[PDB]
Amino acid sequence: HHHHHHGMASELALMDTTFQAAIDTGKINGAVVCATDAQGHFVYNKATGERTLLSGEKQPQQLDDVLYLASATKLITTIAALQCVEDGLLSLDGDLSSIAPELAAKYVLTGFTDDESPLDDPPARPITLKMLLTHSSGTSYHFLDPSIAKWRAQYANPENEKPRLVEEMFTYPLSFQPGTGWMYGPGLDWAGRVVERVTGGTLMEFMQKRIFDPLGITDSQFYPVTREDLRARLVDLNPSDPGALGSAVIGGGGEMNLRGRGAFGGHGLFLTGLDFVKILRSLLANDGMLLKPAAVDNMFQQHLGPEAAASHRAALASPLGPFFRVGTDPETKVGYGLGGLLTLEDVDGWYGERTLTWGGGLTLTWFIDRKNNLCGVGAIQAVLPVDGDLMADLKQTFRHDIYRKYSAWKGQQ
Repeated sequence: HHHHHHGMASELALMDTTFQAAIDTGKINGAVVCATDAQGHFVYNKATGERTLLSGEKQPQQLDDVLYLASATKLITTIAALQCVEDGLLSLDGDLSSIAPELAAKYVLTGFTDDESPLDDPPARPITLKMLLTHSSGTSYHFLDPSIAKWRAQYANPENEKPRLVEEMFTYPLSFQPGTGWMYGPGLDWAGRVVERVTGGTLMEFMQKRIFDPLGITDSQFYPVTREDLRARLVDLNPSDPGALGSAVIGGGGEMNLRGRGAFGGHGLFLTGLDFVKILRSLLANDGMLLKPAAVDNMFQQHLGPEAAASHRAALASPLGPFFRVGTDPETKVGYGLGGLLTLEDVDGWYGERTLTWGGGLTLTWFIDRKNNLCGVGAIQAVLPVDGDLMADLKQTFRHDIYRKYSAWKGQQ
């Protein structure tokens, strides 16, 4: 709830020392860190701490433990969407009304009566794939726009507790006119549905052939993880999370996963840290394993138009700015690319200009720094209750100490 952009995590903290202290404090159980340059010259992979099985037996944390990505799924969904643009099944600016009529049918909630009933406005334009990937569609998580939260409570969910698909779950109005604003929301759950529809298969099938197979990734699954071989390595299948919901990653407040069915491109993927960094690296290298190099290039551009960008930058200064800033400085010029936050200026001895970065829940964070030839992912395996402020510091420790280790390694050849 506070900006942890600069302080002792930024300037002093070392992962080895800080994580280990967090373990013995009993506030985390371990961590998985994976970083690499484009060629695999510099490579840092460290699993620290312990995991607990459902039986209660303990094991040392390990680099191939299966982790809950939570919102780090959004990057992988973004790729699958861009892979459909390559094939010409979609386009970034086309009208999606045909494929996803539910989004065309959405009105823009403008406010409420004193009768407490919604005032709406029809969409000035169709909602596009690009607006889905840049959180400028107008679709917001209800916990980030009170209006949508109010509307969602009034039109109470009848408690017909049946697992719902993406379209059956994010039924709310838009928070602003398509293209004209920015707010974090289910834009990539919608995108993953669009992928399923235009391709005529499940999201997991598509991702498995177009992302995981090219990279040699076999140990992936969306929630719920039914493969017994993966469940044996699931970090979050343990006595504190006997349902493997990802409670420790999302922290308090509830779970993205609980009452859905089908894949959720916004938050649903499980994956090892080792396999996730392969994806980060294929994009750092721009090696044409997932996309053609121009398409990857297009991911590292500011994609919010003037109206959206001001809304983004206003949101970054809102009381929820800390969440949206991913550790960057409140004075660092940023935009939004296809896949995460985009640094627009350079930061000396940290993120290069046009670094893409996002995270998962409160405990996972990733970056791609093409200018400085570094990418990485750090995933804290917390213990409940998850301490949000401490997690920000632990993530900061990763985000800077990995650059520190990079500089040291470069001064050694």
